[PDB]
Amino acid sequence: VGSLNCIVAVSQNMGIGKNGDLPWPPLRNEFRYFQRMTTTSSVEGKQNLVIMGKKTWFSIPEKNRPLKGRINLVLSRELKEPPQGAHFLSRSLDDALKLTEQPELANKVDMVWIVGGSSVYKEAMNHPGHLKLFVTRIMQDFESDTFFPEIDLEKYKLLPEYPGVLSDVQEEKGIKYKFEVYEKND
Ligand SMILES: NC(=O)C1=CN([C@@H]2O[C@H](COP(=O)(O)OP(=O)(O)OC[C@H]3O[C@@H](n4cnc5c(N)ncnc54)[C@H](OP(=O)(O)O)[C@@H]3O)[C@@H](O)[C@H]2O)C=CC1
Ligand SMILES: CCc1nc(N)nc(N)c1OCCCOc1ccc(-c2c(N)nc(N)nc2CC)cc1
Repeated sequence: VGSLNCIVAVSQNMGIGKNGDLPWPPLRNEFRYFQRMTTTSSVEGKQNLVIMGKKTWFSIPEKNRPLKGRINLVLSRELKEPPQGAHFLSRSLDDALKLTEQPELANKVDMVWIVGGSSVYKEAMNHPGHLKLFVTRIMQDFESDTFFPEIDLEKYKLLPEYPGVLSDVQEEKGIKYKFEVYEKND
């Protein structure tokens, strides 16, 4: 099993969600970036795994789930089996990370990508170890009911460049945004 990473898009006011959807109008190319980064494995014969909370799973349009070309794992303590279309269900983040190391998935899983929401991000971000955050900075305020946790810059270093990640300002639907990659190792 390869690297552990979080990926998020976030507004200036740290918003990630509103009413079970994104706070901003759909950004097609941002979604294409998310798909590209999470799907692409750097190892032959292997697949990346995505971990998400229950509400995140149901926020994804049915036509886009499961997230194609990746193993889809949902976190829930209420569910008794994986949701329709999903591949796996775990009851904690630790339990999910162990499952990747079982004979089942040990040699099929390359990268692990936590794709939301807040509580999964928080726990991952504050757990000791090697972790990268792929953060899309939406450069406006958007009314939100769900927020990204604090990035501690004492631990997380913003990388000055990263292969496959554009460094200039993007714009869709009159909304500017930029891609960032952070790395910690503790
Ligand atoms: N902008 C972005 O990049 C992203 C935005 N979003 C948006 O964020 C919102 C969804 O996020 P959020 O509200 O934080 O909800 P989550 O997706 O984190 O779902 C919360 C539920 O998942 C389960 N859960 C979460 N963590 C764990 C855990 N560690 N172990 C076991 N179960 C867990 C619980 O289900 P149970 O109660 O069944 O135990 C919990 O009620 C939506 O508005 C969505 O559109 C989501 C992802 C990314
Ligand atoms: C892509 C957002 C996103 N971006 C980044 N950098 N990280 C994430 N974790 C993330 O979250 C993925 C989990 C949410 O996934 C989706 C799927 C599709 C859509 C949708 C949608 N709900 N409605 C439309 N019309 N289009 C799209 C594609 C635009 C929104 C969110």
